Amino acid sequence: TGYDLSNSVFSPDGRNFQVEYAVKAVENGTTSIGIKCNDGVVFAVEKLITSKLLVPQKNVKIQVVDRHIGCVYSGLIPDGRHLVNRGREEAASFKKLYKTPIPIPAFADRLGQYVQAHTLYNSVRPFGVSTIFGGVDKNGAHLYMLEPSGSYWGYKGAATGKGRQSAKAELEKLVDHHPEGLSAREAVKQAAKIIYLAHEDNKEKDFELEISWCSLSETNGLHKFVKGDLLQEAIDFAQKEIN
Amino acid sequence: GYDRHITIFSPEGRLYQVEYAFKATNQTNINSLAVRGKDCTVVISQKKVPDKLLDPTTVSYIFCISRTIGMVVNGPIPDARNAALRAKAEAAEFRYKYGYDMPCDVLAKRMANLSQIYTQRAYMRPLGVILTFVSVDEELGPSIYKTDPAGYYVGYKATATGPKQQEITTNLENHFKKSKIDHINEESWEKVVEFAITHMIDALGTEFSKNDLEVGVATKDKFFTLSAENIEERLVAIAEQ
Amino acid sequence: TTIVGVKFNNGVVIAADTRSTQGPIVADKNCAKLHRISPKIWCAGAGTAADTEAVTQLIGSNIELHSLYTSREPRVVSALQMLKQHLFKYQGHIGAYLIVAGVDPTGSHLFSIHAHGSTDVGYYLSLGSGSLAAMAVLESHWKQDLTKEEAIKLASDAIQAGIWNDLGSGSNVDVCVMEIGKDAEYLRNYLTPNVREEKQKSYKFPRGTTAVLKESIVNICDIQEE
Amino acid sequence: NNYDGDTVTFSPTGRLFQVEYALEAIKQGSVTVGLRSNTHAVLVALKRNADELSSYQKKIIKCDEHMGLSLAGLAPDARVLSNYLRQQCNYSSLVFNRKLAVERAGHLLCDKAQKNTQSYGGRPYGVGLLIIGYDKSGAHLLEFQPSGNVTELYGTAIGARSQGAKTYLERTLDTFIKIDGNPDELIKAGVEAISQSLRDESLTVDNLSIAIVGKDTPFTIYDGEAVAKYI
Amino acid sequence: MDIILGIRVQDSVILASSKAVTRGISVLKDSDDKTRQLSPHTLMSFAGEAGDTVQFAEYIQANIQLYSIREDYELSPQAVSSFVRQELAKSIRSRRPYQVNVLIGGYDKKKNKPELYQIDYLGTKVELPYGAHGYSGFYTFSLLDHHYRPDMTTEEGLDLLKLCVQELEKRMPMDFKGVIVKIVDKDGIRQVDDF
Amino acid sequence: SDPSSINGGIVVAMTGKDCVAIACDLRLGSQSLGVSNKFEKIFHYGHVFLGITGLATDVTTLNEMFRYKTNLYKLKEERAIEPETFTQLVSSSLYERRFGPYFVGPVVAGINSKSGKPFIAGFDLIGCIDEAKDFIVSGTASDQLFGMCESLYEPNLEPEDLFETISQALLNAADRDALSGWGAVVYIIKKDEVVKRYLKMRQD
Amino acid sequence: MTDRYSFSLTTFSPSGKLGQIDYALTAVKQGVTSLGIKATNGVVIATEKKSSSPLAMSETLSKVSLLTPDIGAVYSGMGPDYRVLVDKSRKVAHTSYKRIYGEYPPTKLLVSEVAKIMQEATQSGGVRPFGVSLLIAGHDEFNGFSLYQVDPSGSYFPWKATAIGKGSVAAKTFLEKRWNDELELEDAIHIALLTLKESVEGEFNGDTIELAIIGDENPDLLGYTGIPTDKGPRFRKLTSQEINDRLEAL
Amino acid sequence: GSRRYDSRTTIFSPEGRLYQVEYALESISHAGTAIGIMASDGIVLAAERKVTSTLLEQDTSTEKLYKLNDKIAVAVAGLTADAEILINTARIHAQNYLKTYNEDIPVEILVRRLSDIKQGYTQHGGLRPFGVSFIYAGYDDRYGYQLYTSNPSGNYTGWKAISVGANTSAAQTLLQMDYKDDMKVDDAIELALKTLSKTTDSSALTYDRLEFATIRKGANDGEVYQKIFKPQEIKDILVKTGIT
Amino acid sequence: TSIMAVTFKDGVILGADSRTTTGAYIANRVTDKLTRVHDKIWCCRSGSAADTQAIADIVQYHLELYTSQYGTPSTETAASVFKELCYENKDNLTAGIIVAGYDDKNKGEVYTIPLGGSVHKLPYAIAGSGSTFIYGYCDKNFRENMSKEETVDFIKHSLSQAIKWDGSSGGVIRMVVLTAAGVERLIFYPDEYEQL
Repeated sequence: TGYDLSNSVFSPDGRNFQVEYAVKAVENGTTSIGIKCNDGVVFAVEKLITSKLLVPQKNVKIQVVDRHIGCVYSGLIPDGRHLVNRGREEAASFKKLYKTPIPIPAFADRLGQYVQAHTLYNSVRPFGVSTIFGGVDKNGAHLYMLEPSGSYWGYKGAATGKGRQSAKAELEKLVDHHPEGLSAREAVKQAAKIIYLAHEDNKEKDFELEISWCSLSETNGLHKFVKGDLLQEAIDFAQKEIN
Repeated sequence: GYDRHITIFSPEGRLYQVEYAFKATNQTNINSLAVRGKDCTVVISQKKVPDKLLDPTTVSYIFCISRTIGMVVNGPIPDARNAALRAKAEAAEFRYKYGYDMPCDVLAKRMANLSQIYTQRAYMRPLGVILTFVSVDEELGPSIYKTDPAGYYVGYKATATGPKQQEITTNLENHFKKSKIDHINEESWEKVVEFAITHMIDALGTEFSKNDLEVGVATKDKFFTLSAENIEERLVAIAEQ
Repeated sequence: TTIVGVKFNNGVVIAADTRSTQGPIVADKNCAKLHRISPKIWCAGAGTAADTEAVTQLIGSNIELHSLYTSREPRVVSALQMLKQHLFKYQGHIGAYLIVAGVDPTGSHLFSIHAHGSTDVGYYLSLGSGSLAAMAVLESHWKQDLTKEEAIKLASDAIQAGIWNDLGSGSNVDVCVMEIGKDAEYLRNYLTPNVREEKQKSYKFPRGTTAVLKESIVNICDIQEE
Repeated sequence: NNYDGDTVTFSPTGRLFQVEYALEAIKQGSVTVGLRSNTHAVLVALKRNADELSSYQKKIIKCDEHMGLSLAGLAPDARVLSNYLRQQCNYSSLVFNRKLAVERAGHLLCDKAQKNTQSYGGRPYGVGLLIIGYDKSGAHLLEFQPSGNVTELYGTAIGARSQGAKTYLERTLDTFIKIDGNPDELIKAGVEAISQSLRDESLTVDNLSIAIVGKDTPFTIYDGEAVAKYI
Repeated sequence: MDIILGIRVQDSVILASSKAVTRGISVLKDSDDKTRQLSPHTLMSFAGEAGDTVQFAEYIQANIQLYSIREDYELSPQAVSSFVRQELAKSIRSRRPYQVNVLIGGYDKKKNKPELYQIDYLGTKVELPYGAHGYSGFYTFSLLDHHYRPDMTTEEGLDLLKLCVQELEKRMPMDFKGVIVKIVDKDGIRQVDDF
Repeated sequence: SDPSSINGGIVVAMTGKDCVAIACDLRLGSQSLGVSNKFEKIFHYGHVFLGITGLATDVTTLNEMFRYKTNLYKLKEERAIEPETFTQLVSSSLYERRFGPYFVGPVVAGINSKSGKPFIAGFDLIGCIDEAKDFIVSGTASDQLFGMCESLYEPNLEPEDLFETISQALLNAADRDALSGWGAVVYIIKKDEVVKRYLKMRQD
Repeated sequence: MTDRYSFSLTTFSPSGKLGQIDYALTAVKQGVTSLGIKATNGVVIATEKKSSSPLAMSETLSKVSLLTPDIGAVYSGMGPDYRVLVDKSRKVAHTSYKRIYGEYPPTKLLVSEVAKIMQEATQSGGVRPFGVSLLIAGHDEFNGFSLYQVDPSGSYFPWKATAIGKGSVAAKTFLEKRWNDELELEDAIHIALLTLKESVEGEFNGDTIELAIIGDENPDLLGYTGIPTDKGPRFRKLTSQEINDRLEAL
Repeated sequence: GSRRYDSRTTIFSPEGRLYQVEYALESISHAGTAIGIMASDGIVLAAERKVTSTLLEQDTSTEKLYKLNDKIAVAVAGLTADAEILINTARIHAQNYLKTYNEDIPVEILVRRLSDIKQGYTQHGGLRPFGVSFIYAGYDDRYGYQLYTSNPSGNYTGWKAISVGANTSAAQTLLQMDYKDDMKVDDAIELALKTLSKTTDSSALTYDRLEFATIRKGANDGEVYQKIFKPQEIKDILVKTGIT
Repeated sequence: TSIMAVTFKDGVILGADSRTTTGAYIANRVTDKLTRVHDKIWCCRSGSAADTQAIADIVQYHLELYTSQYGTPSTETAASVFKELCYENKDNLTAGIIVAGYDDKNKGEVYTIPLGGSVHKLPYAIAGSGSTFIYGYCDKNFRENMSKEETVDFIKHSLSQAIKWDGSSGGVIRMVVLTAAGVERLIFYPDEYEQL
């Protein structure tokens, strides 16, 4: 071959080998999921504890964009933190030019075009993350997942990272049992349970759970971190299911 | 031999990087059709949601480029999003410089020239998509213009794109040697949606649910896509007959 | 300077006077003001003579290009919209005042366009220095459903009123009739109002009146073999 | 290999050799160890010198009146990232009249390292930093990696044979974090912590470098004869 | 302002320029030459705005001399005039103009003919049998019309030139404190020591 | 100051029967003081004649400007440029500097070779084409020539009669003007040859 | 980013050939045949419109183009590379020669500007030479009718008649026998149809052959009749109906 | 990124030679021969056309002899497309010199500028140099008649007669044999064709395969007359010398 | 120029004159002032005709783009575009624009942008050189939630006065009705309102 040495060189198969290697950098990262609630969205992330030296609950790997979009990524934390940082400028210049918070289906295209640009030219690396973002706007809830191709779609539920084979199946159970809609309070309990089960591949090192959610009825359309009594009530539901 | 890694004339005269781009397109196993009516253009396209988690409505391949040029794309979906964003910008820019609505001809010829620039410069890969613009022009009536990753474009009485195109192509050839016109005659545009679907069922050998099609109709004054109920209405009217 | 445009049922006619002046001196007694953007879009210019001649050519080029690139008759609304953009980018220093009339598939049109960029649609516009004398004549006899004949007679009458009542106007009347689906008819020097009467007594000098010092021959050729 | 030419290339498994090589450059450098409680933060640093006549190289950079870092590895690259933090600490103090929070300084470095390994014709930075500082929300200690990752820790080491001191600090975690109000004892816990990594080169009074910043203490550096108290 | 006179006799050009320089209400210095030798057979005198003169004289003198080194061929005095006219024409459209008037006196060794040129600050070149700028052309042009002949020798022209300055001494309302005279001819460039 | 009356001058051009004539005065002033009488306003490229009046320095710049463009033209197409074309070229070159114009008023005269039709054209500062079948005038006394020429002119003069008319037109207007005089030059252009005559006129 | 595509892709090879340009000419020999004949009172240029499917309409597609009102073109080789050249040429006739002289360029001058676009495509950095050869017919008043061929190296020559494409060898030898200097416009057209019938295997009728002349003047396309100083196009493209008429009179 | 595809054309080879320069010369020995013979009162330029057919238009043609201004012509050997860019900056530079001094540019200066432009293309920029060699045949008042050649190196030198293109060894051997310094334009005409009959690849030399040009002091006044012979005058000069 | 826009129960109605004066002479006496900048978001121009037309072109271009990427613009949005050009270039362009628009969610809405560049949501608005003369008449007579038949008569009375007192207005009055049903143009000749 040799069609892999550099980026954006087609092979005879059509594959773009550099982008295919990028998907392997995502599969190495930690696990994250998103549930599309009946009226909002819930985000959950597995933050591996590498040492006892790490301070607890100060390395939060869930980032907010504007004041109604939660982003959480797996893969290489730097690549993502630069994708998010750039997303914040696109959203702030939308609210500057039309004076209305940016719709979530629009914010999805602007991030895609910026990723996608990094497989046209042959002198910048593809991005090594998969991002699961969304939130609430005038239409309601949206959940998106973004790959290093530039391919994104809507999802009832999404999952990426090492433990994604486990979680796609578990998510699917919760969409067959509730066509009515898994309600926002119920989904914080279920999120923690899914992360605790998908953590059985990584059961070498202890981990820390962090949930956040954006919900129309609960926080009035803002983005907040589930915390205190409500995060503790979920962690207890999750320990009860695995034992 | 660096001629299979950038676009320079091979020792043979070919552009291997471009010949490769065509085989990258046909890979989604989506089969697209576009036939002309008397006063409309119908395009029907297969939709294939793979897993029950993906939301059905957000998956799509028909884009609304302006108010009268819809564009159905065949290829990988990031390149389509790239080709779509750029086409929308030109249909706006046109109306701003010249004060009328970009005819279909003109848009298809603009993308063609934009495609060429990428096979001439050494620092961009060609796009991996086949674009099919459909409209009811103001001057020339119903139109279809299909464009390629070489730069080539040409007019069409009816077209089909995808892996299994050979079945549909030869089915359309048979119908226009029978009727001896260039366009499906039937007057209303619902009869032409019926006609499109019936030739898809025959060609591919398989019937359709309402979740497997996404349909787009161009009449003068608007381009629109049909909802899952308006598709269900056509499907039941074909089963009656 | 006086320019009228009169629409009518089947097309549009645009008529002008032929007198061009530079100050209180009459520079030219025939220089036509009717220019040709493209074969069915005519226009005429008042104001600075070098702005209307140059800015019709800078739009002529771009509209002929655009015409081959779409493969289409180039619409009137195209030139109107492209002229407007050029004149606004110079903040109205370019003192060009045009009546742009013409036909295309969509139908007849007729616009006026002011130095800054404001445009007007109308059924009969006049522009120029003696444009006021013309405007009156129109407001009197214009009705709907003018035939091709009446409109020409109307338009040329308005230009006449400018000639008898304005100083800057003079000389001859030019017309140009554009109908729908036919070639524009340019009627150069449609009406002679006044001819120069013959000189009372011819003036012509004998030869050898002029006093001369030298004579030489100027070379205007490539030197040749000997 | 083949893929280690540029940093534009992912390898066939996903790794970025040019970024793992830059990591190597920190294992050549000298050990330095950083720990902190709730009241004060401390850097103990092994200064390295060349032959006898050489003087020791400064491993501790003062960034502001409330923030500084130590380097381990390429001394030219440290002076390029500390120059960039200096401008940021002024840019905050002039425009918002606001002592720059340590949590933010970390995320700015994160973003600057990322743009520098994506560009064709850049080079990864080959240096590690322990950034200590005292702001409105208390004391912090950051570890900066050339990958980009900024991690907040109670203690950590980086350099050669760091593993000895990294272990020592996770056993003693409960004791040196409760040393609140006594700057003198937190320095003594850190001197011990660096003696696990030392194999040869006993401490000297010209060999050791200590920085301490805290609630009641602007950022100060002890060199030379000022570290006779802590050996 | 300041007087510059140029008279072209049968075999030389004579250039005569005033000593005096008036900065402030004082006459500051009154010996300062107002002329730069361009090349061994072309002399250029100049007068005009303060300080602009020196800058626009050394500038020209640098390009002419970069051209003599490059080809080893002294540019004709016909050329050198059209090169000074080229610069002055560019300066009038620039942000700030150069108000400098020049008389270029030169002996063309190609045809064994002397030539005098006048370029004023707008940038108009004209070949002249004698010229001036400022208000000097107002007192002398009417005296040179009467006495000048084309067949005069250098000894005769200097006696005409002694008369021209004596005309300026009576009617001018400004000190200039006599002139320095320089002759350009086939033998080179010499300075007439006396008045 | 008037950017045109610093130097003055007048140019007049006439058609006849298969011939043209272009003529002018030779003065060059700096307002009151007269400087030179050798200054010519009329230049020729190929067989086309161009008179240029106005600010003296832009006469010299615009003569060396047009000699440049036509030399390049003559090397590509391999024939002198025709008068009909050359008139578009003058116009486009001027308008190119619309803002801060060259202060001039060029006049073209020549005979088009292919057809034999004599041809004259006029201009103003910015650059509009004055097309005439009679005579073109230009300069500071352009008011006086317009009235002078119109009385004398008879369409169709033979080359040696045309030479009398355009003399009386130019001589009278110069001695009724305070910026013209000191001789005059008159070119008579016919297809075969060009004949240049210097005039003896008054030195007041 | 630091795009480093400044170095040209074409380099001189150790054998004294310009590698990329040689290959370009292979792809020009694979294009479809086209030919032009220059007569006493016109030129004709013609080609076969290859219709890739029966669904396709090669009416909307064109292989003959208007450049000015008196200069047509036809081509051999890559479709795209042709279309973008015709648009540079239409533009550069206007911006750089029509505004600033008031006249459409003479034929041999436009070709010089088109030969300058080829040159820049093979000299400058990061580009590959064009994959086409043009024939450029045209008329201007001082040189008469003229026909020109342009290459993808940049060189142009004036031809009395010529062919390029697949059957160029068999076409050029059939033109030398049938050509002479007396040819009128009518006879040269009939020699053009015979020569194309050799090299075309498939359909050969008016719907599939494109044929266009630079010939006598037209005052019917003028479009603004009533002005003697204009004369209107000299280029006129023969329609589908006209072409079947010269096949009855074969 | 694009580090791989660089040809790095401009670096020396281990021997001290520029590769791209050595090749361009080899390329130039394929172009048709051009010959210049300078005599006391003029210059001859004769070049052998390349490409010929009974179907090629020849009369209007011009492929190797270009005029620069009034008193200077060149002959091209090499890529005719490449050269056409170097001929256009020569003209521009000439008239720009006439615009600034009011003199016809000296032959030495118009040569020195086209060599700097050639040199500057091997110095930097990574572009392949032009494949052209010129015979500058020109006349000024300073030195009279001059000949110059330049090569894709840039280096240029003056000659009393010189050849570029094919068989420069064979053509230069004949020219040294027959040249003399009292020559006149009509003897040199005869020698230039006599060299081209012997080096020709043709089976026979013929008028339709020649481009011929003289620059003679001859012609009225002192002015110099440049004359690119018509195709018809060459048939006459070719019977006059009796080669046909 | 004398324009106004008035919300009511079923949507919004815009009213305008049609005289355009340059000095004392009337240049064009039938000038459409009510211009479409999307399918249900109209606007009215007043001030320097050259300057408003420029701002309306660039708005009509921004919004056509915005519809093909993000879906239907609200009326709020179209207001903020107008605002952004007026305020960045306030040094030269002298534009006073009322933007009236109708959604199906929020029925009628009116924004006014005076010469500075300052959006203001109002239940009616007035602008132009003849507005001053009807400030009193409008304030007493306005009532929220009029009937479509009652509003038309309330705008017809106002502008009848704004024509009678100001010399810079006159001619035919146009009205554009924005409702759920669509767009309906109305016209009132001078003999239908001067008799009143």
